[PDB]
Amino acid sequence: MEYQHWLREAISQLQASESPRRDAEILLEHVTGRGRTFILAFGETQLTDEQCQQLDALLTRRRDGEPIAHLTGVREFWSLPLFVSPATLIPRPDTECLVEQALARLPEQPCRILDLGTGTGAIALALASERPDCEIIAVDRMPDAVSLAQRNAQHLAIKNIHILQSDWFSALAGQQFAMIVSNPPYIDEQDPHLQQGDVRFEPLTALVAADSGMADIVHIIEQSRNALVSGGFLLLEHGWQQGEAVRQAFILAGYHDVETCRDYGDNERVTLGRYY
Amino acid sequence: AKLEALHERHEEVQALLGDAQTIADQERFRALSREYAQLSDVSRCFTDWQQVQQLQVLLLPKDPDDERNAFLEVRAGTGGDEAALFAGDLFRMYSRYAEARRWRVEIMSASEGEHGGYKEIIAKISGDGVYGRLKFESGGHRVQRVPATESQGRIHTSACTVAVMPELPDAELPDVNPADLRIDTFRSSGAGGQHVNTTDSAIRITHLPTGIVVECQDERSQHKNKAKALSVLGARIHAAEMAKRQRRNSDRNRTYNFPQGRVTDHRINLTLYRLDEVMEGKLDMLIEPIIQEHQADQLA
Ligand SMILES: Nc1ncnc2c1ncn2[C@@H]1O[C@H](CSCC[C@H](N)C(=O)O)[C@@H](O)[C@H]1O
Repeated sequence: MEYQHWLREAISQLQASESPRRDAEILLEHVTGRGRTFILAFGETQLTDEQCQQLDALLTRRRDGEPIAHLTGVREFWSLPLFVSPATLIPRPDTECLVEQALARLPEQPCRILDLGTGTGAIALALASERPDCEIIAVDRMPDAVSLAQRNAQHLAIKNIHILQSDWFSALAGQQFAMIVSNPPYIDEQDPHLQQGDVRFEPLTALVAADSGMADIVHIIEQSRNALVSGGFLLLEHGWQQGEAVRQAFILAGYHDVETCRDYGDNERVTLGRYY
Repeated sequence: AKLEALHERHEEVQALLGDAQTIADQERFRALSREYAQLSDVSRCFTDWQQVQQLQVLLLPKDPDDERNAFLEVRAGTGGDEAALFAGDLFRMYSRYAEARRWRVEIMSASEGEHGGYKEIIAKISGDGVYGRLKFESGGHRVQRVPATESQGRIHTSACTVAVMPELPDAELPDVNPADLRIDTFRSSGAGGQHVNTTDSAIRITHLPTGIVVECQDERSQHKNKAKALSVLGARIHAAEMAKRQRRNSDRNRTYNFPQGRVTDHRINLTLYRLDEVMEGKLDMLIEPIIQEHQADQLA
């Protein structure tokens, strides 16, 4: 069959998507290993049988809603290539913001950073990348997340990062970092989003927090205290609506210099405080 | 008796330079030495019109960005969804051409035709001597075809616009980005973060001052699209202090008529009965001429 043909076909039976052509083009690229432009400039190309069959399986999934990054297994974050899997979350663009705000605060002097619920290793990696003079430490509860994280770390060649498997701080028993970053689960067990989107195929282990999606964020700002160096920062990502909320637990818990930066979707994504 | 004035200056400067190049010298003997490598061809000729088709020395009107890589975008205008459809054709034609001579063509933003085309589409072509070779392609391109969405067979005139900026070493960019710019999101709205996950990220950047607008979207990291966008804003900026400079080859540049199969560069009164060829990637039976042409203009 023809690249141009397949693309035409798939896009059809893929209308329920928010980006059919793209979904299409990506898949076709993935299988054939030819870029977007090629596919566009040369739709006369035939597909070897395999390709057509391989393209087929992946397509069914995607009709059942399975995320694209789940099908191709990769995701870029901070211009850094991360392997992802339904073992954790697919690193989001807004999360890049957390990282941005955290890069400023970081002390001009080499230091140690902690990443709670690192997941794929997104945040931790991007940082240990920017600050090769700092020792970051990413921990995760699910044992599989720990591995994807280590797998990325290897593939990426970043060595000033260290992955562990604690439940928030258990394994950290006795350490204090300059800055503590964390995008924990902050979705309500029953937010209508869980209902729709690729987010149907993502784990609750990483999606749902308790107390109406606020359980973890708080338990962390609480814990974080006993682990931050003098005036070190603690910054968390949260839901678009948990703006004022998170701000308070931050003040109530006793955090100096509270603040709430906004991402490019002009939502409220990162809340950052300090401590003494 | 006028241009010879030039030679009797160069032949002079070369002689002058060929000397310093024989004294105890280090450092930037590079800049100076290189000049010699230049004044040498121009000089070797004058020293003959004197020692003697006297090949009119065309070695005088220098150029700049010519070799730099280039950004190229196709915009849809006049005509219904017909035009965006030709945005496609045009863009293929270029990429089909950029490949024939192994250039790196890479998209950085696309606008799916409301029915199968491109409102926008902007590639980043790469290879040596790019800009100085597609610049002329800037301007307006007009089609007169008989749409497949028509059977009565009457031709339909639609048109597209084409911008062909230059690739500035992003390692040269003027860090034109304090707070003097507004980085926005395509998402007409959204909850973002965890709640939703789309297959690709789209950024947008507006230059508060000059008001320039740039945007991008692909399956990659936001970090990348943005930074990618920063590079196009720059090329878009430098594309102002060039259009500032006042036959200086939308302004109908060409017209592509299929019932006739002809293509015509209004700009140089050249019409060729080779539309097939031009649509498949043969843009040299056109770029070449408008080139020698833009040449003679300079030879005055
Ligand atoms: N007690 C706990 N300790 C460590 N990680 C935990 C945890 N409870 C939940 N998590 C982790 O919380 C993460 C939420 S999603 C974090 C994703 C990450 N920012 C990215 O961009 O990929 C999941 O990886 C989940 O395994």
